[PDB]
Amino acid sequence: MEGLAGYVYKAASEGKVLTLAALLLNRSESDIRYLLGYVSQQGGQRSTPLIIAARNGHAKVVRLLLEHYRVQTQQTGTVRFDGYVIDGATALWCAAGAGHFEVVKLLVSHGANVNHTTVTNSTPLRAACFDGRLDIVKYLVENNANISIANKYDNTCLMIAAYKGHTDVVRYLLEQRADPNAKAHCGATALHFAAEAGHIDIVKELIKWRAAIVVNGHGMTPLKVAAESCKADVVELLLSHADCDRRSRIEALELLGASFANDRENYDIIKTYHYLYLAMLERFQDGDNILEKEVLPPIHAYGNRTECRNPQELESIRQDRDALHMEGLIVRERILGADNIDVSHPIIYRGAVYADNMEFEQCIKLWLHALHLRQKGNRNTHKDLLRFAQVFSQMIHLNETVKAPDIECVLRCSVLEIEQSMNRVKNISDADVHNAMDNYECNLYTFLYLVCISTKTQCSEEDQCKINKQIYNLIHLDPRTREGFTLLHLAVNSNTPVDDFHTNDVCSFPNALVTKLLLDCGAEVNAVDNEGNSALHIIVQYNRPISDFLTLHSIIISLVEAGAHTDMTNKQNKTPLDKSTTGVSEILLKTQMKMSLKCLAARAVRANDINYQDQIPRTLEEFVGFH
Amino acid sequence: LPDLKDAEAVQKFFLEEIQLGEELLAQGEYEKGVDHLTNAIAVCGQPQQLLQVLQQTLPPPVFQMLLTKLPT
Amino acid sequence: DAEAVQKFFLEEIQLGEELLAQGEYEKGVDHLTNAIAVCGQPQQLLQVLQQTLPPPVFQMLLTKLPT
Amino acid sequence: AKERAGLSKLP
Repeated sequence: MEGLAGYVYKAASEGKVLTLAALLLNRSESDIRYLLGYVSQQGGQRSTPLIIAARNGHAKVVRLLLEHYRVQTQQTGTVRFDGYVIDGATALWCAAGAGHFEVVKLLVSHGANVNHTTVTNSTPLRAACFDGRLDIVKYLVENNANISIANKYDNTCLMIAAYKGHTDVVRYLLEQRADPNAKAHCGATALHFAAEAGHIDIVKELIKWRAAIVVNGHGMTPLKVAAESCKADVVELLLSHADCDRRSRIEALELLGASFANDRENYDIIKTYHYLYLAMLERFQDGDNILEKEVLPPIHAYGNRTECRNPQELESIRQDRDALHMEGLIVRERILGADNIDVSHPIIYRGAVYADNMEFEQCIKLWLHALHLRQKGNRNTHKDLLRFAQVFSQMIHLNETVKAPDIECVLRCSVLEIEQSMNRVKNISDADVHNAMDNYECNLYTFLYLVCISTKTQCSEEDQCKINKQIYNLIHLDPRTREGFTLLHLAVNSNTPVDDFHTNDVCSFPNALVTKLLLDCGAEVNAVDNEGNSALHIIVQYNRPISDFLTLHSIIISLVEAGAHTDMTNKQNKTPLDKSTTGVSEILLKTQMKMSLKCLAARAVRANDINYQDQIPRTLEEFVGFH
Repeated sequence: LPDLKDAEAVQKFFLEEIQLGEELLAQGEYEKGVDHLTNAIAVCGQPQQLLQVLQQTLPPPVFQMLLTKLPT
Repeated sequence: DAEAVQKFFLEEIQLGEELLAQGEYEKGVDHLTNAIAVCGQPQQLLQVLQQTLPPPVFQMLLTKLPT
Repeated sequence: AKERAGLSKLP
């Protein structure tokens, strides 16, 4: 039965008809429907022979499945295989997303569901808009499914089509008088979503069709977004639309120059200077009734520049590339504000350019400001912490001295980000917990990298004190990995991943100095993992004992000097002396083992099942439970 | 033809006989495809129900061409 | 392996076209993504790929071409 | 590789 279901599912997936026709031959409708009801997961995605036939494109197979066989359009399947694989798929939806117009019109004439909503309540109409197939949309509109079925983010089919370049589909959809003011809660008014890829004729049509320009959820006009994304022609159209509002025009030109200053894809510095020249000229055009820049303080990251409130001083910085980049970033910060999402990335790119040009102090300042601005908005900043790890490791490799205040500030930012990361992990139970856990583990890894950088550097008394304060704050918070590792456990192992860039130059694990600093900082030395092992258990299991033996001779002498019961005997009844797997490690442990209490005097009475359940003191309960 | 077996070639060897025709349907030698198809229908256990099935699996020139060779 | 790839590239050239012909447009391109950019003449394959594949299929392979 | 090249698209 199940094998026959796989056979008919593969036959429908392939496209043959007589194969599953003979497989269903001489059978009643019960097992025939069961074979057609094979909704089981294939490739990790739920799929059905009718669904996979609609996903195939063979109108013949589905025309047999609806006419000569009894299958229903109410079914579960994929709607978008790349990155979405969302369930609750109608066969008509699968055909519309795949783009087979013949299958779409055949299912419509059959009477398939045209107003179906999935868990993300997405219509086949917006799938047809996503595919850009005009005739499918025309057939669906003529059959009058809907026009205003939006996603859970209130994402209209019009906005989905405007995000792509399907100008014909957009113009046909607005020909049905679907309003462009379908304001999503994210902030898209169908022209924000047009103004990323620069679909010039889509914006042309929307402006022709009374798009009714309005701010987004971030407080940015679509003209501002178009200037932010370095798309000049849509900036031209949005400027030539409705009210000019000269202040908005000037800030739009300034934003266009700013974004052209520090964007990786579009980097035309002369274009930046000329656009800022237009901005300054229209600023100082009329003479009197002049507009003026507000006096924002000189932000310490971008040097200490104070913008250009005069065309003359803008002319002065014509050839200065560094000054032009800084001016662009400063005016970008002024206009876009500090809370907006798109201000962080150009600062990171300029910092990357300076870092690859070995101007390490300036890029540290720029990236530190970027991290501050990202944590003010409370975003996903694990990549930026990793970037600090990379640049600090390269700084150590090129033996340039590392500023202790900067590493202190990035350390406290990392600590706060780990705090809110585990808060999000607790809050997000199982909806999106996997990547949150992965990023939390990567955050711990970056924390170890930064601690290693701090150890490799020379700092003053108060800076070392601040580093110790931050590290002690994290330890008292006690982060724990997915594998149950405590932070010290992560410091003592040998399989901790190290990033492919310059971290491999200096972030060698296990490290003696990192473990010593954590242990002196007040780390829980007797901490246990989910597997039951401890720090001594992991460190004796090192596969490279004499490669860096001195480091071992530190870490082993460190743990014995601070707690770390040498005969802990992990949950699978293995003392770390037994888990030594190396003569050097067991010799060092034997030189550091001590004649002791009912640990060696209780190994026998725990190997033999002696009842300790309230027959021994409460702390001695855990004492036996270890030993 | 597999001597009109009671239950062995009615479903096992029967499937390949269309499959040879279905390939030759995809090849383009429909006359060779009809030959492998018309032996399957003869050895099919219940081929009279497949008259409506087989009348639309074909290009329009083969709609009557297989029908003429169907008794063969 | 790379010399065997020159014959293994021909395998997706044979096998992957049915995957597009059957209807697995994404999987056929995904099957052909492992194939392309190992042959000696990617441009000679590209000038016919503009018209061997359906026009929606080829541009989707263009997205998968540098991947 | 370069840190600028490794800056990710983030678009």
